[PDB]
Amino acid sequence: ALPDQIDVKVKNLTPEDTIYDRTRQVFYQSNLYKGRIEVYNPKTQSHFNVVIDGASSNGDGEQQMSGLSLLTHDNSKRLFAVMKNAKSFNFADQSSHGASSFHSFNLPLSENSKPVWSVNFEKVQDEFEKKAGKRPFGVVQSAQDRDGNSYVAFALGMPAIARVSADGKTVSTFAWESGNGGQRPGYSGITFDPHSNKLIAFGGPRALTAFDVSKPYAWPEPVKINGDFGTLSGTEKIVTVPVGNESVLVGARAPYAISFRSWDNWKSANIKKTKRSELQNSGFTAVADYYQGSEQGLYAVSAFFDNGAHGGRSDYPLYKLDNSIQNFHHHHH
Ligand SMILES: [Cl-]
Repeated sequence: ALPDQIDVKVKNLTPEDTIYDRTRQVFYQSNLYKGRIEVYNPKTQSHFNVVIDGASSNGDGEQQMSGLSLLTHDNSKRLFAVMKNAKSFNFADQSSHGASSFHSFNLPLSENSKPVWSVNFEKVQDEFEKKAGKRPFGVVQSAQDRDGNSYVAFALGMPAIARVSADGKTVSTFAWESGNGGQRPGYSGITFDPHSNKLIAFGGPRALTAFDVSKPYAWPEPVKINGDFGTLSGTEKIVTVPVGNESVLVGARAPYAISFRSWDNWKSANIKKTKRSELQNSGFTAVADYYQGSEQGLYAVSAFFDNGAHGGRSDYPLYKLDNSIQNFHHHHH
């Protein structure tokens, strides 16, 4: 059976994001403060890191590792790394003009891996502000379409999504909308659904917002929730879980993992929830999948932000979530 927890024993990791590579049997995990990717083998417990020249640090760098994503679920050829500015979410010393960046890597990763390409968001931030009136900042997650284009969510300032071409040459303003106030008015997550061929952003102005990927820009498409999502406060990252021939999206809103399933290509979605008490105050930001052979489960990713950069924590548990959230019934029958 799958374990109730996977205890990652890496000191001062702060895994703001974590994703599993089923093919390679490793997790790719943020190291927030050091601005690097940590690669953890849960079977052997071995780990190593991938540093990014000019961005990684000893814990006090300007840029920090947030989101990680795979090109495809299986046999992924590439991994994408979002780096936010260290001051974006420092609400006592906040900036909307810091350096931030995005990197494409070939898989498999090794200690000496370097990006295929890298971009930064300064110019696109200026363009968003010029056209919409507010400067977005706080890059938190990206999603890749079938052709390898990336769509990067901004959580702060205003709701905004930057597109980065598959070849890294063009960073563009893809989508945006007005915010409705608050410290975190933008999208807290984004994921891609290969079945509908849509992006779905989590949080901000509403629970879920869909976008088509076929054109240079996209209008936000509000998703009607067939149920009661609840508060928008505290939403984090959202992921796509393949369940048979379908997609179930799973978002974090501590202490809940909240899942979604659509039968109409994201015009609407049904909703399920689960929670665990450990996730009340663990820095729960994301859900990861995990496999041992053909056995699959979902695990909560907890950053433990209360540690800071050097607080000494050396246990980063990933906690198993109830499978109820990945079992939808459209309807008795
Ligand atoms: Cl940022």
